[PDB]
Amino acid sequence: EVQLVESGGGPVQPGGSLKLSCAASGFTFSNYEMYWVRQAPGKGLEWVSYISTSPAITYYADSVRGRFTISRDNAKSSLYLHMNSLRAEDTAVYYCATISHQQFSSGWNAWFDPWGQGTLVTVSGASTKGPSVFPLAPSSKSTSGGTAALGCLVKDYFPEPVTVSWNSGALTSGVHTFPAVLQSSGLYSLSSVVTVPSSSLGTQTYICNVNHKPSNTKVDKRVEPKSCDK
Amino acid sequence: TTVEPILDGPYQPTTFTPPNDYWILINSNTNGVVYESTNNSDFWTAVVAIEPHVTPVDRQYMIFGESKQFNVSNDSNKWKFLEMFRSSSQNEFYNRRTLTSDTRLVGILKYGGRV
Amino acid sequence: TTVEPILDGPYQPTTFTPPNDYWILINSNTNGVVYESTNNSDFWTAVVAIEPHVTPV
Amino acid sequence: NFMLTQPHSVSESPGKTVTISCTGSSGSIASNYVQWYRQRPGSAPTTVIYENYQRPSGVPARFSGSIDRSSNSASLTISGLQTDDEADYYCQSYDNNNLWVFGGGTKLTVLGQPKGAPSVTLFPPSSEELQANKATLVCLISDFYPGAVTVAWKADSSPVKAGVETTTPSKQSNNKYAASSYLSLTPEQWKSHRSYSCQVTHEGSTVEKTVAPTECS
Repeated sequence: EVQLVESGGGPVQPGGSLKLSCAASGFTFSNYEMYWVRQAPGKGLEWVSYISTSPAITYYADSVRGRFTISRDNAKSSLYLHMNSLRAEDTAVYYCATISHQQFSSGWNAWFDPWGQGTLVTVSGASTKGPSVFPLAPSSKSTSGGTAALGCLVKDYFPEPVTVSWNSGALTSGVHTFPAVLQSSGLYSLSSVVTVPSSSLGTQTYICNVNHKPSNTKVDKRVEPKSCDK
Repeated sequence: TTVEPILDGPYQPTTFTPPNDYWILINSNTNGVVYESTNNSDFWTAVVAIEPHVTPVDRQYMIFGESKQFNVSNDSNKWKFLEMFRSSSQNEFYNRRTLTSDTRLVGILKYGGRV
Repeated sequence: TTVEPILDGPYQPTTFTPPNDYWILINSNTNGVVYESTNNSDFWTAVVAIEPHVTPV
Repeated sequence: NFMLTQPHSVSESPGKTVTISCTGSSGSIASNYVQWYRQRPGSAPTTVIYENYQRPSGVPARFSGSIDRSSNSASLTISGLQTDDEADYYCQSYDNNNLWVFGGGTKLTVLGQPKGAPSVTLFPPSSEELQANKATLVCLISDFYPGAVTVAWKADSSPVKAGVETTTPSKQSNNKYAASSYLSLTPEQWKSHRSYSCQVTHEGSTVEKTVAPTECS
């Protein structure tokens, strides 16, 4: 069997620095090339670096000029990347590998599936911040079919996770709470919505309970509906 | 004590005249032509292997040096080995059928004056 | 005790990328092209072996 | 170079044959080899096809692939779709110079149940956020099948590049898909334009919702 090992993962300050390592065991790694690719949501994996039998020649990708740097050690049989001070887009899992195309005949499979597991590296720094709860108000424009949708936006909190509830946990049905996504601005945002009968908006009050455990904060906000009817 | 090898060896894609009483088995590495036989007098034959789920298409192949054309097709999930046959230089390409499999192998032999 | 063969054997006409620090010697069987090297990027070289006493063609 | 365009999602009913393509815009896929890459969200991806059709040992015979020379594409055929065909399927090959050329992440989510049109809701700025100096608009998209949808935001005559983020569609407990898109606007940006609209495309048909400025917060 063939084994790729790696290390160097954790939180990363943008404008900061750290080191990433990817060693290989089961193959020669002198007659092979080696690259790096960052994988993330649907932007997709892409080429980063290029080393191939050390001609004193290498290549770099678009978003890695200068602030990446590469090193290939045949002796230790590894790739060593020194990383500093890049944009938050570097939040991703880094992968080291090489596909080998040389015409091995039949009778024995010299073929890899050449992929190390990779290492997770997130760009953050996230001092503690309490959340801001914004209403996503229902209205005549937003209602159809006897159902109305309302919600709360849990924004600008750090670190994970947060727990959002409606009607103190009584109303589970028809709720959609999104996990949470990190924007380019560096803040987290999520939305929680619920579906309810159109008749109750006059009679009933709806309150969202947002809890953010690291800061030990709990906030309950009531959304009253407005008079512009259909 | 010396033991026979389990197989006789993955030999290389050459031309020769294999004597009789011998199966020649071939595994395909690329697409298209796998092998061709002929006496160059009254018998010419070739095969082409095609990947499963290929539409009916006329395709071009560097067969007999001078590149020729013929139709191919395969829908079954197994590989398809279409033979092409000819009994004369002045003749049409009798497209003869066949050998379907997933092993990706083909086999020929000479015996009793018959292939 | 085993001895080396006198030469490393007449291998077969294949395509591959020989690593460095190795002379590849070739003898011709047919006429015309014997081999070609390249990198497909900025280098494409081939040879042709021709029998002696041939006209310019 | 030649980018490798993909169908960013595709599906059928599991249990039968399906095909996914990967087309090079220019150049020729016949120039050199192409290899295919299955991927799970969980741990890490694996390769499925290499050398354009060389099936690897261990992986079943349910997979295969070929090359369409005229249309400049590679393709893969999958027979007997298992429950765990849910994956992503990248394709990639080489360029005029050996670095690589890649394809987009082809999200393969295969399932069956009856069709359902999406519910789209557009929310205007809340009073508190406006006081907060945040114009942010929200477009909620729910109860749609198949699992792929596209969202676009519009400023009537102006193109809007900035401030759009869209989540990958997610399965809820109900086994229907949900997603949300938010547009982070400033109060000045809100006041400056006549209206803003959210456009949702599902199964090749587009639905739209529009919001305009109002007196109250």
